[PDB]
Amino acid sequence: MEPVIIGALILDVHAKPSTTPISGTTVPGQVLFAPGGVARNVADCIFKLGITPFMIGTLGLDGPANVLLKEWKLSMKGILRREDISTPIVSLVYDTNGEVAAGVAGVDAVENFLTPEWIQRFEYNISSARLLMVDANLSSLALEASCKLAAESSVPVWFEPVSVTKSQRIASIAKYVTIVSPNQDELIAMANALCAKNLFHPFLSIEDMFRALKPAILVLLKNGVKVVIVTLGSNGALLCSKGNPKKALLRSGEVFKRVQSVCSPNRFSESPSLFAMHFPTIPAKVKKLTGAGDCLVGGTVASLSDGLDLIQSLAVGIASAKAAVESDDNVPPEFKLDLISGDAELVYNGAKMLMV
Amino acid sequence: MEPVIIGALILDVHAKPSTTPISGTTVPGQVLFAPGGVARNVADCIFKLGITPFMIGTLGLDGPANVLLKEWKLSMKGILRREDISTPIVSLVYDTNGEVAAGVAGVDAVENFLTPEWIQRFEYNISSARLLMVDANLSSLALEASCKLAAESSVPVWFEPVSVTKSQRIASIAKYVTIVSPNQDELIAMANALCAKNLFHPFRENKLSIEDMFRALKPAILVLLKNGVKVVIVTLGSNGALLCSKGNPKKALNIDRVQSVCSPSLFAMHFPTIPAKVKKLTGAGDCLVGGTVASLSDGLDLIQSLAVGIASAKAAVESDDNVPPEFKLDLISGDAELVYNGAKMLM
Ligand SMILES: Nc1ncnc2c1ncn2[C@@H]1O[C@H](COP(=O)(O)OP(=O)(O)O)[C@@H](O)[C@H]1O
Ligand SMILES: Nc1ncnc2c1ncn2[C@@H]1O[C@H](COP(=O)(O)OP(=O)(O)O)[C@@H](O)[C@H]1O
Ligand SMILES: O=c1[nH]cc([C@@H]2O[C@H](CO)[C@@H](O)[C@H]2O)c(=O)[nH]1
Ligand SMILES: O=c1[nH]cc([C@@H]2O[C@H](CO)[C@@H](O)[C@H]2O)c(=O)[nH]1
Ligand code: NA
Ligand code: NA
Repeated sequence: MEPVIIGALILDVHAKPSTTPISGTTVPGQVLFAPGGVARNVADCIFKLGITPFMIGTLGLDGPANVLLKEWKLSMKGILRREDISTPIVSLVYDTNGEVAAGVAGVDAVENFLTPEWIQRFEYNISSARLLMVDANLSSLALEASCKLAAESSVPVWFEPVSVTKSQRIASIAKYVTIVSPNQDELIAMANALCAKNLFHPFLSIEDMFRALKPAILVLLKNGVKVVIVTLGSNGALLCSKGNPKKALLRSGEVFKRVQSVCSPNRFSESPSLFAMHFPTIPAKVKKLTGAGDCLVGGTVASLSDGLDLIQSLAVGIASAKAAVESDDNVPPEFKLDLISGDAELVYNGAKMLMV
Repeated sequence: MEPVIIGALILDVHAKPSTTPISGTTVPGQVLFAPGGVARNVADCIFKLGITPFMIGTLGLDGPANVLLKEWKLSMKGILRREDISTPIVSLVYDTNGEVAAGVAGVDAVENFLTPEWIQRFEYNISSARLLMVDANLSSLALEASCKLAAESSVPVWFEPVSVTKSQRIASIAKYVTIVSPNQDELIAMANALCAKNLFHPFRENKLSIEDMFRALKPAILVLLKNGVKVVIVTLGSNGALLCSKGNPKKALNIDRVQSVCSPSLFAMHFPTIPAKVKKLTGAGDCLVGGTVASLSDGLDLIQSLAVGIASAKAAVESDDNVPPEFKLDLISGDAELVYNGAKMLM
């Protein structure tokens, strides 16, 4: 009853310039390949926490595909591969402080070839899934078909917004989506999509940052999303939900055990239209920020798959995202459950109710 | 006794966004890979014209190498590959109107790993080569090591200046070098590099008659020749190329179709190019070199060879890649005749 992950496998090109990138010209720097794609990163993170996901995606029969699959240890039954498909490539240029200065995504293969017809071959996997995660590299039609199959079996759906542009694909499926995980910029675009208007604009205290984002969050909840997680980079994450967050969504494995013992379900005092809490992250030595949000998703889905409640699960997601930033890859080579559970407790014990 | 090409194999990444790139996020667009590296491009043109070159270079045992080598169908014997080497990549992000908005080049592996020590492994190939082509991605020590092995066997050396910056590496090897192929800016940098003072100023504004551009550049050209360079080919983009030499330019290689159609002490000649609908300009110069080296390799004189080089570069600009998928030798010999019959003596 594995979680099912649907979306892009992408070959990332990461260009870290040694000096400030200058318009019109090339500067020296470090340029590397890394396995990427939001759905792939999530699946990867889940796997490394000891849960086996089922990946549905598409790849070429080309060089970049060979790179992505070199260390692939998951099933490939769900991956559509054909000679006429061009493996997706993302090109990132960072600034000197590790933020994306410019990024271009060539993900045509996912929009054109990762179709409802392809996804429906795996109707069984989806209906029996503990949870379905779809990323926004999917076409609207692929998203709709996916979410409906999930709903028909009341399988909870996680929508990953991917980027400011693609996040607006929440629009055609919001009533089917259980959880979304945007950053501040994607949240705004998603709210504008669901209002069918450019009402909200992009951009300090945690409290003011929440008050700032609250209307946007409400637009998402009013349109049927049950849980909104807003990731705030080095400031952690907001958890907002329709009603009690624990009550918004085989026997447990080891991830459950350690975390269940130290992140007690009886930690928080005591339903409400808007529930909001802030989760801190942990001091980290940053090597590469890219993909941390994806590991937050994977860590959260892993914990949920293993039976943890949502609040305990997000604490693990944040621990996982910390491990990810402290690595030079999108997803760490490995996870130390020692540090993961320890950090999760740190995050969990530091969490604060917002509307008090 | 194949020509030996030593230099960079680089993976070019071209990212063309559908909307204005926004910081903090990715926008949809097209991202393309293309085989690059000046010396690799040169070998590529040589091979596609039917001459088999020998490549000496360096790559990682990594992902970009895997992609880069997907269509490589030459020997790998001369290529140093190690797990600790990061394959060179140049990554460009364009704006919506097709000009470069941001670029990063990580091509240090060539200088750090393509060492004299590696190059000396192929002393046999270099000494028996009909021609040695080195690009300026090589470290100075690597350039010196390469050029000395050639000179000692009187193998002619072609130096590709690569860029305004790297063109300055000519300074310690100029006496070993037979031919250089700078564009207008690289020529200026090379002359300032060899000169006692930075006398020459770069081009800034209105374009000049070709005979007036030669007089402008002639002192710089003289600096190179006086420092031991035998032949200076200055490429002039849409205006073709200048060929200047010590003594008569009708020089062949000491070795033993176009010849069918192109009938055979400071000399200067202008070679016109051919009207072309440009698709991507980048790397055309590398095919001028490869086309010329191919022709020289097949026994043509320099004047016939440069005409082919210009034909080859015209085909290059009319393609989306650095080097065309193939060469239609029908069309090349045809363009070559045009260029050759169009060549003009200045001095
Ligand atoms: N500098 C950091 N130190 C510690 N944790 C971080 C840092 N940056 C990001 N994280 C963790 O990664 C998560 C995702 O970060 P964010 O940048 O908001 O998402 P995205 O990767 O989608 O842009 C954050 O919620 C936080 O939990
Ligand atoms: N518009 C064009 N049409 C035909 N040939 C061209 C055109 N532009 C450039 N070339 C060929 O490319 C060669 C090198 O171009 P140039 O811009 O001078 O060097 P680089 O490519 O090194 O910058 C020229 O000598 C010319 O033969
Ligand atoms: O349009 C897209 N942009 C960026 C990504 C992925 O985001 C990853 C980091 O979160 C990154 O690996 C990139 O491939 C994508 O899948 N689609
Ligand atoms: O430092 C360098 N930058 C770019 C190139 C190559 O020049 C090619 C075009 O002439 C292009 O393929 C690029 O890779 C190089 O060889 N050294
Ligand atoms: Na990282
Ligand atoms: Na071209």
